Order: sequence, then C-alpha cells, then structure tokens
Amino acid sequence: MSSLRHAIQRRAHKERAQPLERQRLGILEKKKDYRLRARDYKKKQAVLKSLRQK
Amino acid sequence: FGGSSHAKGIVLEKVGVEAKQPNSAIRKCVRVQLIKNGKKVTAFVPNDGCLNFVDENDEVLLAGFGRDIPGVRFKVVKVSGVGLLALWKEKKEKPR
Amino acid sequence: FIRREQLRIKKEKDEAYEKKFKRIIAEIQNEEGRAANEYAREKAAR
Amino acid sequence: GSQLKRLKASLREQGLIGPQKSKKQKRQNANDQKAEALKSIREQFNPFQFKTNARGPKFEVTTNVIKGRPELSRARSEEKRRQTILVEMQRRNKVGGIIDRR
Amino acid sequence: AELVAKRAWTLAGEATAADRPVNSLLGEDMEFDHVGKPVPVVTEEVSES
Amino acid sequence: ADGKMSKQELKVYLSSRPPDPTRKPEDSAELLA
Amino acid sequence: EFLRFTGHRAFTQRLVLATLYGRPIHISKIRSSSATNPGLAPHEISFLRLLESVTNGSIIDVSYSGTTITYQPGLITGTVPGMNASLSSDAIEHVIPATNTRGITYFLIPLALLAPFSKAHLNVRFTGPGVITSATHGARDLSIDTFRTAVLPLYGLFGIPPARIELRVLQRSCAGPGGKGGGGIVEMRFASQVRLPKTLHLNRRPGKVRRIRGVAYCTGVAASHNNRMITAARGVLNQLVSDVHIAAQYDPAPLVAEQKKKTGIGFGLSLVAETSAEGVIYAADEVAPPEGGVVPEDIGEKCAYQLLDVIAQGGCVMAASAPTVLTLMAMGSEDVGRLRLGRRVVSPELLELARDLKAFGAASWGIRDADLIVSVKGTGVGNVGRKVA
Amino acid sequence: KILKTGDPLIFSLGWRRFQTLPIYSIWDNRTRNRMLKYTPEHMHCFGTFWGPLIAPNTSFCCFQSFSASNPGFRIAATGTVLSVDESTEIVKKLKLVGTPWKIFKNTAFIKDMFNSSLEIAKFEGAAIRTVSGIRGQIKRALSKPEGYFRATFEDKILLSDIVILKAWYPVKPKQFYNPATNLIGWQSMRLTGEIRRAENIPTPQNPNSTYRKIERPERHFNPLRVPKNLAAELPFKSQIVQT
Amino acid sequence: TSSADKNIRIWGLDFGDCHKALFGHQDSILQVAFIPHNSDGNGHYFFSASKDRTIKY
RNA sequence: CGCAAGGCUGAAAAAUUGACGGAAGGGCACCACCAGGGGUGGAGCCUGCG
Repeated sequence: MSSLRHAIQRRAHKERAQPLERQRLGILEKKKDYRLRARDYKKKQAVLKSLRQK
Repeated sequence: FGGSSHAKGIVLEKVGVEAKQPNSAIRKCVRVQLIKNGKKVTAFVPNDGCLNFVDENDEVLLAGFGRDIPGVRFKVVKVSGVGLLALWKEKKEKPR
Repeated sequence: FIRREQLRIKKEKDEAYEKKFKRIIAEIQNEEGRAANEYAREKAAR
Repeated sequence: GSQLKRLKASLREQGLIGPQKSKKQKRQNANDQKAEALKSIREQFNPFQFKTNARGPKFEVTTNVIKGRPELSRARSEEKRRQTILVEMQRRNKVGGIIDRR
Repeated sequence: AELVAKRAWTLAGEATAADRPVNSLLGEDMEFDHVGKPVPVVTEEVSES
Repeated sequence: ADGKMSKQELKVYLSSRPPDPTRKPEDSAELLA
Repeated sequence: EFLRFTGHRAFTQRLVLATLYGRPIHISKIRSSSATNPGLAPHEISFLRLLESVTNGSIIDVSYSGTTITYQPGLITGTVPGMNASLSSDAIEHVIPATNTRGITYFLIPLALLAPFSKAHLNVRFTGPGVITSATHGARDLSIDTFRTAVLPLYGLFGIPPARIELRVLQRSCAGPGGKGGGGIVEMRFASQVRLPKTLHLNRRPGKVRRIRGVAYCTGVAASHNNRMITAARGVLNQLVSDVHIAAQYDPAPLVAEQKKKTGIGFGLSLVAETSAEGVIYAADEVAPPEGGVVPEDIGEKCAYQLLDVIAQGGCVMAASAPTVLTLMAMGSEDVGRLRLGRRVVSPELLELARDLKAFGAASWGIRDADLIVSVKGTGVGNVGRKVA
Repeated sequence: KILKTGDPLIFSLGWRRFQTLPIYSIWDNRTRNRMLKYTPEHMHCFGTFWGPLIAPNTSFCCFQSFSASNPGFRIAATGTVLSVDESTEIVKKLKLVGTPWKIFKNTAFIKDMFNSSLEIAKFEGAAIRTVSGIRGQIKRALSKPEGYFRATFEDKILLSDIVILKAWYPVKPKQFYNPATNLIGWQSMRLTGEIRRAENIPTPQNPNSTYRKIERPERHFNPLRVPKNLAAELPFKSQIVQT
Repeated sequence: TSSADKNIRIWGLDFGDCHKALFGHQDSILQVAFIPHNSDGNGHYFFSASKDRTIKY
C-alpha cells in the first residue's frame, strides 16, 4: 500500500544532465520534453491532414 | 479455523517466488501448513520486501485478513516469535 | 541465426511462464474460495 | 517452347503420360532407365532449386550449367550453426568437461 | 592491486567508442534484445512442404 | 489366451507413470414445459 | 585424484557414489588382461559423457591407454536453461553410439538413483543408434518395463513420489546384429527432487504373494509370439496363482542410420509378482538371443522359472534392485533403516557396494537374524544444491 | 557503512570463519540476476562468493574486521544460505553509448558507438534506444566513415540526444578464499577505502556522472506553416486570411 | 513363400521377420525355387513361376 | 474422472461421363517475324547473389 513503504521507498530518483563536453548542443531531451515535442507535431499534422482533405 | 484467533504453521513453500511483477498477490502469498489440524492453507505476507524474512520451515503465526486473489483468508503476523512488521521495520532480528 | 534462436526461445519461455502461473493462481483461488465459502456457510448457520 | 509443352513432350517420350495402352500393347512392351530419366526431368523442369547464369560462359575455351545450390547450402549452413552456435548459447556458463586423450 | 586499479571497459557501465580497443566487441559474449521479426529464409523442407 | 488384462491394469502398468506402491415425460406440466 | 579404486567391477556405482558424496576418485587398471580391446568400453565412455552432461563442474580425465580415469565430481544440476539446455522443460539429448552392447537400464539405474539428488529437474532423452530398450544377454540387464514397474516403486517407498516420474519410450528395440546396435529412443523426466530420502523400514514378512502381472513385448516379429509366451507362462504359473495377467505389446521395427536400416528384431517377457503386504515385488525377464531364433514357449517357461526362483530366493527386495535401495538407504538421514534381505540374495555386487560405501565414508552395515535384517546408518548428505525459496 | 561488491568480507558460516570477496546481485524482476554495485540499505540482496559448500537454509553472520578498536558495531551483514552451485549466472548492464551524426525523419546515422563494420555486422538488428524514450533498430553498417551505422528510429530524434544500446555482460566472481586461522595468524585483506587511504589514490569521480540541477526553458514551438500550394488550393470557407 | 494373392514373401528364418513383401506377378504365383549351390556366388537368388506365363529371376 | 487409448504387423480407384494425340481454321505477343533504338559484356570501384 502507501503505509507499507519506507521513506527510502518514497525517495525521488534524480535526473541526469547533458554531459559537459556536449552542453553546446542544447538540453538533453528526456521523456517529458519528448512528449511535448510529439504532442506539438501530432497536432500540426492533424491540422495539415484536415487541410489536405478540404 | 479451530476455535482460536491466531493459528501457527510451518512455511512449506513460498509459492509464487518466481512471479514477475513485484507486489503481485501471487508474489505475496505463501503456502503454510497449520500445526494443530494439519492442513495446508495459503497466507499473505503483507509486503514483497517483507517476503524475504519468511524462510522455509519456520514457525509462523497467522491471523485473519479482514478487508488480486480474492479469498485467501489468512495473513502472516509473526515469524519465529518475532512480529513480522517489526522485522520489516528493522526493530528486531530473527532468532533462527 | 542468433535473432531467430532468441526469438523462438523468448516466445516459448513466455508462453510456458504464462501457462504455469495461470494454473497456479487458479488453483490457489479455487481452494481458498472453496474453504471461505464453506466457512461462510457454516458461520451463517449459527 | 513452353515449360508445359516440353514437360508433356518429355513425359510422352518417357511413356509416363501417353494413351491408355491395350493388353496387346503391354504384351509388346513385355516382349521388347526411366527412373534415371525421371530424376533428370524433375531436376531440369524445376530450375529454381539451383543458381544459374543466363549468359553462359564469357570466353569459350574448348577442353575435355549448375553453378550452386542455394537451398542445400543454406540448410547445410544452418545445420552447422545448430551444431556450434546454438550449442555454445546453451552452454554459456558450463564449467569442466571430459578431457579425452586417446 | 586489482581492486584499486581502473575498471575494464566491460565493467564500466557506459562504454563509448573511445574507451575500448578497435574490434573488441567480437571477443565478448553479450545478450541483447532485437527488434521485429526476422524474415524466414527459404529452406529445402519449406520448399518441399 | 487369458493374458488380456483390462484397461485399468493397462493404465497402471503399461503407461509412462510408474506404479506407486501406496495404493490398493411423466406429467402434462413437464410435457408442456 | 585423491580416492583410489581399481578394476572395472561396479564402475557406474563407483562413479555415482563419487558424484553423490563429492569425493574425487581415480579408477585405475580397467582392462589389464584384455590385449585385443584394452581400456574403456563404449557403454562406459558413453556413461562418462552422460555424467558430464547432467552434472556441472565435474572434470573427467581418461588416460592415453584408456585403462585409468580420474574424476573430480561437481554438482548435479540437471536441465537448467542457462547451462545445460535452452528451456527448463527441454529434454537434454544424449546419443550413445552404434557399438553399444549393454541395455539402456545400465544407464537408467544410476541416473534414476542419482536424479532425486539434483537441483532442477532431469529431462534426459536417450536417442542414437545403440539404444536397446530390451533385456540383453550381455550382463543380463533389465528391460524398460522391468525397470519401471520393478524399481521405481522403491523410490515411491523412499518418498520420491512416482506421480512425477515420466519414463516413456517412443521406439522399442532389441540388440539386432550380434550384441551391438539398438535404435529405440527413450526419455526420462524426474520432476521430484527431494532434500533427504525417508529412512524406510522393510521388516515385516512379505508372505502372501498375491498376484502376477507382466509385459511381453515383440519388436519386429509376429504378434502371436506374445500370445504363445503368455500361454507358456500361464501354464507354468497356473499351478500356483489364479491371477497372472501379462500385457502384450508390439512395435513394427526401429530404424537407425547406416540410408536407414531396420534393426532391433526380437521379443522378450518380463514378469512382476506383487506381494499383498507392502511395496514388495519380485521381477524376472528373458529375451530372445539376437541371432538365435528360439521358441517363444521356451522363453515363457524360462522367465516363469526365473520368477519362481526369485520368489523362492528373495527376502524383501531382489538382488537386481538391492544396490539401488541400499544406496538410497545410505543417502537418507542420520538414522538407521532396516532392510530384510534373503540369505541367498547376498551377491558379490552387493558386497562390492558395501566395500565402496565403507571406502567412501558411509558407516558400515549391521547384519542380524530375523533371512537377515541389514541395518544401514544414513550419512545425512542429501542433495547439495537446491533453491530453498 | 554500506558494503560494496568486490570488497572482502569475513563470513562466519558453518564452523568456518573465512574471508572472501562477494558479488552482490539483485534478482531484477525475477528475470536475470542483475549485479548490483552496493548492498541495498534495508533490503535483502543476493550475494555470491567462493567458499566451502554448506547445505542451504543455513544462517550466517558476516563481519568486516576482527579489531577491538572499531568504535561501533563490528558485525556487518546477516542472512541465510540460499543455494550452492558452480558457475553462477551474474550479469551486469553494459551500455554502448553513441551520438547522432545526420538526422533525417526516421533514419539517423549514429557515430560514436562502434569502431568497425565488423562490430556493426555483429550488432545488426539490435534494439537501440534514445535517452528520451524513442526506440529503434540498428539497420545497416555505414561504409565511408568506418564505425557509423544507420538506425531507423520510431520518430525524429534530435542532435542533442544520446543513443544507447543496453547489453548484458556476464560477471564472474573471483575465486579467493582466506581461512581466518586466528589462533595461528592470518593475513587480512583490506577494504578499498583502507587501500586508497594507505597508498594515496583518490576515489574515481566523473563530473559527467555527478547529478546537477537542469535549467529547463519553457518549450515554445513555432506556429503552423501551411505550404503555398495547399493554402492556395483549399476552398473559400476555409481559406487562410493573413494581412 | 509364393501365394495366390499374387505376391511372394521373403522371411529371415531367425525370428521369421518378413524381409520384403514384393508384388511381382500379374496372377497367382504357382511355384518358387532357389538355386542350391553357392559355389558360383549366387545362392540367394530364386525363380518364381506364375499363372501369367512368366518366370522371374 | 470416463471414452478416445489393443498391433494378419515389420519405411520407400472411377468411366455409357475416362487416357493420349493428329489435321484444318482463327485470335494474340517487343518472352514472335519486320524496321530501328538502347543496355550488359572491354578497364577500374563496390552493394548483393553463389
């Protein structure tokens, strides 16, 4: 359950960053930023597919 | 069971030790054999990490389970004279 | 060759695991529910 | 000619497909090989079992055309992999063996 | 000395192409997942069937 | 010959399992329904 | 290299006890007398291959002459899917070559008494040209039917339950051309791995032999052969017992490789007398000579005479299954178990087993009168590796 | 203190006291017996060492150093013997890490991962993955830059992304065995911290591995860019009006 | 063994296994005969004569 | 749980409607004729197939 877990069970797992030898390329895209990118592209392609049908 | 509130048992075999998902109820359930009557019943360890304290052939106290396998009636309360939640909270060591 | 062998082994292993644990969970639920319904019948008669 | 027509002509030459002979024609046949030729027929009229070039030889030299069997070669190579690579994949971590010096 | 020395490239978790020697993957025996079905090669039993 | 045993004795002996040693329209209502 | 044995007598018993106790052995001077074919026999080297296959970490070393081997045993894993096979339910293949004269029970008896002490299951599948599922003239090996319903109930007595033993033949075969050859494939699946066998007690008299059931098998001959054999065996045993019942089994022929040939043409019979008391059964077998062509009624009378011999002779267990029950009694827990042997039952193979157990480190045996009660102290080893969940 | 794998440990197990160096491994989700690098706090992990064989379900204690000058609580680990074997199956994750070189819509060329087309031909068809979560498959070795390859991904990856391949390399424990013959005398193998403090070598620390705080700007995307021919062909009720 | 079902059988005479049943005549085969001498190296050859006006070696 | 689950045995027809053709006459085809065009095949590079 939720009372059968310690605080070390609850402890957050940190996110790694972009390596410092590669920081000029921008931020390291993880699942959240990838979800934002994919949502924007699927939305724009949905509008373009409806415009091509019309 | 019987006429008592808690029964004792021998842990015959931790069934579902090779189950995949961690907090599965098949992972948590343990086949024990009651001492007084002799029958093999199944009981829930309360937690998957708490399963590791239950070893084979250990005297186990078990009570009712009052609220994924609906119908397994018992839960393991004490193992070898020490309370299982105390073992899980790391209050006591298990005398073997 | 290693692709075909590993995919065959993965299919056979996953099918065997699914079959075995469906049998185990069904037998455990069957026995425990049978004893629970027998105890509820013997308790409701009191 | 067609493959159908040449197959029919070769089987009429080998006497496997011809008209229903009378008992007198069978008497003539018992009065007066074919499996060895049927093997060549079943090899020649199924030409995709083996790899052939179409052009023939580039420079003719005279000195005294199946160039490879891909089906048989693939089955042979898969048997070799069954005997070595799958066996090592089974015995990934297997220590010790019989040391046969004889 | 082995415990204090540097880890091998197989024991470091992230081995990029600068760490190891040139064709050092061919000497290792690792397992990994593949993607998708392979195509079935036509064998003589398949053509016979 | 009387060696033909039975299906039960064939099931215990000639199977793959070795034999363990520790065994020894009345009424109108129903017709209308 | 440490422990030292000589001779080729009870070779499989020595290797199996070495595997079970973990004591490294060195067996020297296999065939010193034979100048024509010195060294190891083909069935012996194939048993070495099978032992290496089912164990793990065992190192076997055969010398240049072939007359000395040494053997440092490992653990009996069985068919684990990481080391021995690819899947846990997969049968480990074992091929034994065409120049094999001994029966397959020569491989099955040590494997069946080494199998309850394994880690995972055992799923061995004996294929190949030289797999004879019959009795041999040979060293008078048991058949598969004799082996199954005569000695696996003894594991049932020890508490290794025969609900999970699966010994099944897929083809059956006799010897064929001379003693060499075979062809019939088998597979044995031990799924019942125990920690410690129970200390059993065979002490009460197994007096009333209640019934006789048996198997008469024919591979490659006419199917009237087993009917004539049943009439012969019933003509002998109807003086004594009202219920003798013998199943008839017939297989066409097994094919081996040279282009395949049909080999293993023969026929045989195997009687099992069941005593009403407990798990006490007396077995006897007889097979046709692989070149002779003798009368099936002669074979039926011969096996009935051997069965009446074993019924007259045996205390509780016959001498064919006496080494297996005695070495499992030695593997049991640190108590005494009491077997009731006949005085005629005691054999040089049984005596050699006693010498081997005393050399290995098990306790001696206590022999008193009642036929004699032999009492064995267990050593309490059991199986070494088992995943205690 | 936590207790690391590889570092030695004095096991009291049976009548034997013996110092050996174990390998700590979790049983991942009952699949592969993955090798950990430390023991988990407040959790039973599996260990694996090379010592004498004991019949299982035998409890044991486990110390680090038999010294009286330990300021607190000399006993380190407890537990029970699970099973015994030869040639264990412990497995550690090895990630081959690469970088995209040219990025098309799906097929990206990936550079700093392999060294030759022989290695790529071995790892053909392998499940490659982006850090972001995009799956993909190694398709074909690339000819002209030796060591690059073509991998068709799920969607378009970015040049900032890191492309990993998660292989499982087996790890065998070492076969070391000290007896703790205390009445005679014995050499005690030290721990890695004592070795580093004695022979003066700093602990290896990677600055790319140490966790940092990541400054994420709010992701704003470009507006929709409709092509000219489509924007001139679509009808009057849905024609785009831009002053 | 020459029968009236238009074939001959070859048995091995140890265990009496049929070596090969071989259908060889168009009518009921009357008689069969071995050549007795293996002095010429051919003693396992035999003739068979049948109602369809044929002998077969 | 019951049936299936007992070996004259031992690997490699149909037809009053069917089997195969021949001769004559049609139709079509850049796997045919006719008129042209273009490859490949010569030297080098290399995917792939054997």
